[PDB]
Amino acid sequence: MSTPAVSHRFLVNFLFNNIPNPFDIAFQRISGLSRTLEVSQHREGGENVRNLWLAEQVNHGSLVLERGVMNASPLTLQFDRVLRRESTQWANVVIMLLNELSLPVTTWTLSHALPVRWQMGDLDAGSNQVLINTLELRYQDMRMLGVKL
Amino acid sequence: AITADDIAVQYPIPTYRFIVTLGDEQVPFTSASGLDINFDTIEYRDGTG
Repeated sequence: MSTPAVSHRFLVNFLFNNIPNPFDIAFQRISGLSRTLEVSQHREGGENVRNLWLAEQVNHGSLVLERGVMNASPLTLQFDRVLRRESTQWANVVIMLLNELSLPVTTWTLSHALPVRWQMGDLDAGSNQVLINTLELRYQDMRMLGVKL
Repeated sequence: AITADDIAVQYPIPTYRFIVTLGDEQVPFTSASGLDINFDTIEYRDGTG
């Protein structure tokens, strides 16, 4: 059987409408994409032994990203504009894992992602650590691709 | 032929002859150890390698 996919190589591509060039930014800690369907349980009168689950509404999670405090990229300059309320532009994000050669084995492809939260790491006098800042986006739809679905 | 003024420049130094000045005075000790310079280490990895 083919070997499963490990989780320490990944590219992320962003495409805003403010910014003319699509840019690719390296992260440390992409959190993880959930997708819940939100059923509800109904209880019938004469039926006491089975359950009844009724499908309603697909809920998508959130894209939480982590990287170090490095030079100003086109994405930390873009969260600065949205969190100062100077723009409300959102982007189409493409996230993909890479195998041993270079090849994309799975792709996640988020749509209309909106920057909603910046979170700075701690400043501590005895710490021995890189200052990590936490970024967080809310998207509208999600569409996973690739050969390793 | 090595002429021991060259030993004072080229050869290494042994450990048994040392003096310890402690503040404003010298105190004769037998051993002395632990004068290290040690650093911690900070790392960072991202998904591109």
